Amino acid sequence: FRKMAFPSGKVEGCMVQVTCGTTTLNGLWLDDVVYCPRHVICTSEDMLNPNYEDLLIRKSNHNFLVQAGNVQLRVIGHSMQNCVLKLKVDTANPKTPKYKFVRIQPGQTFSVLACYNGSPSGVYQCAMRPNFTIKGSFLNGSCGSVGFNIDYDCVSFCYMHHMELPTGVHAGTDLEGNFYGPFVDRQTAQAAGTDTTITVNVLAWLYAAVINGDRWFLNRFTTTLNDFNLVAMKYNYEPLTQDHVDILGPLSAQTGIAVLDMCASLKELLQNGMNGRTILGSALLEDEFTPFDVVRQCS
Amino acid sequence: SGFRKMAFPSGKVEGCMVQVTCGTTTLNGLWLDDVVYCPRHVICTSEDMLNPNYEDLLIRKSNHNFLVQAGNVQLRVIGHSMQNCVLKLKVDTANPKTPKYKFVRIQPGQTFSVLACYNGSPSGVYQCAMRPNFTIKGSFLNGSCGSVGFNIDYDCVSFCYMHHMELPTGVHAGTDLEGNFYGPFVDRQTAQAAGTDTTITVNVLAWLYAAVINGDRWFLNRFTTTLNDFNLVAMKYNYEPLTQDHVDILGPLSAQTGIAVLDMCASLKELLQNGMNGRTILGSALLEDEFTPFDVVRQC
Ligand SMILES: *[C@@H](O)[C@H](C[C@@H]1CCNC1=O)NC(=O)[C@H](CC(C)C)NC(=O)OCC(C)(C)S(=O)(=O)c1ccccc1
Repeated sequence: FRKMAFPSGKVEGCMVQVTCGTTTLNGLWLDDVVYCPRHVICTSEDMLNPNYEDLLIRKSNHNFLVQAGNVQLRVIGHSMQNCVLKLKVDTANPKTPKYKFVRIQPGQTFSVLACYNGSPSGVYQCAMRPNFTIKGSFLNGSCGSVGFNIDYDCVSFCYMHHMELPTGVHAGTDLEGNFYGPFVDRQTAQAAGTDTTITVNVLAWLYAAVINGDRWFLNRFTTTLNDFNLVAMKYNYEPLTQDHVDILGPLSAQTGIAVLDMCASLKELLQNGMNGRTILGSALLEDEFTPFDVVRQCS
Repeated sequence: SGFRKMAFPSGKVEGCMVQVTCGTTTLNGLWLDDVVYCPRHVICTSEDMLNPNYEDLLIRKSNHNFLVQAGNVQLRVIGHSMQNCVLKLKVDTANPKTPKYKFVRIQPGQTFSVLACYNGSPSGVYQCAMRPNFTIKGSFLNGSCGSVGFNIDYDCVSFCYMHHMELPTGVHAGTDLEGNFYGPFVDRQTAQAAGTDTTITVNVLAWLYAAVINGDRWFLNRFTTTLNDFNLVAMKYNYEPLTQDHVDILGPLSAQTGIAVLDMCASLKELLQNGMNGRTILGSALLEDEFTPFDVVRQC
């Protein structure tokens, strides 16, 4: 198995740079709107604790420099939506794909197109942790880089980058500007809650091992969802939701192993350990492949 | 700032991918200027594949036997020829989206991005290294042939890999864009085995430095080692020997962290002999060897 990203070209075609004074980050150019983190309007001394509404009233359209490459895009309107700035521009992006804005759930994966000064550098796959951080690779200048999934021809944008925390993980918002998790776009002291293991993805991984013929760990028993959830929390696993049960549907049908039977098999691994064995050639359970990622790479 | 296995943005390559059909075989082609490149085994039937006389099979083919599609559009093949294991299909049109490009042959231990395609449509992108035994550990299913691997320096795409086959161990094999295989493989429908794989030592060392740079250093130690004594232990565990050029290439990481290369070698030597006894590095229970020194630096 591999951490596989979506091809990034449809998103590369939407990346621009937004500058206020000397502050330069990335923005997302879709139709005739550019989306970017509102803190582009902050000075350093203002990042310590900004009054974004007061900073915005002092702004005019002609204080924003939007560039695709080195070509200026004139700004003809501005507004703030939560923690994102929306800049109306005078040119509709001819490379605009079919798109949607979606707010993902913890555990869901997405590709990140890491960008600096509106220029993409790399693409990689991230899982949204249960504590609403992601394990990214972002340097200064990376804010406004986006995360997305591609469904057929349609790009679903789910993440815009805003921050690095002390523990080295990253945090950001959806494309409507709402942070994932409890964080705020201020240069004040913040910290991610303790993380947990993404149970639904571990379960997907067990299904993947079974599809590939590796099935020593299946037992002859089942469990209730609440029983499994109460046990899982004692091992710092995320409790399953009904949505998790539902998205394991295809893998359950592909293998003939009901979700709750796989849960009983996982519970036994949690309670008894691996006892020296491996699954898909590893003593560790993997939690960064969703049910969809598994299908993608097997079928 | 975090360390992640990262592929190049794939857009310049997406704009070159097309579908190529001959007979009952569809796979991917790479359309640069007015030429489409693809694996030549697209011309084979079931029976052909076990011992295909490709020069023989190719001369019996017409330009009109090749259906090339770029999305909703068929491109007219006006000529065909073969270079080693790659078929070249001249078309009446030039690809407008052709990037600045070159064809390169990579060395084992070097890394590249793979754009996995099916029916000419990009499906995923990921990073691979050319293994010392000239396989690559990819994710490729039926219909992936013609998927390409590449690097990008500035705005120049250097193409280095085109996908042809899976081995029974689940690793992958293919050619450069001149059609020459990496390794001892052949585009005939046989189960083939690779030579013994070995671990890319200079890459494990780059990764360990990355693990330090990101605030992880449990595996470190106060011991040191000569280069030759490290190499003796490395070879015992089927790790590649480290050359003085590899040492040099690791300087920037050495400098950046103030850990002498040979000190990181003594750390690695300890891990090889002792295992990780439960512990992990940058998340992994295993020593990762598909990050080059450049990949680590660029990302730090
Ligand atoms: C894009 O503007 C940039 C991207 C960062 C830079 C390095 N890696 C990244 O991902 N984002 C910022 O600089 C943040 C801007 C604020 C308005 C949100 N600042 C930031 O991330 O600062 C971190 C905090 C909030 C000060 S922290 O999490 O408390 C912290 C403290 C000390 C050390 C690390 C983190």
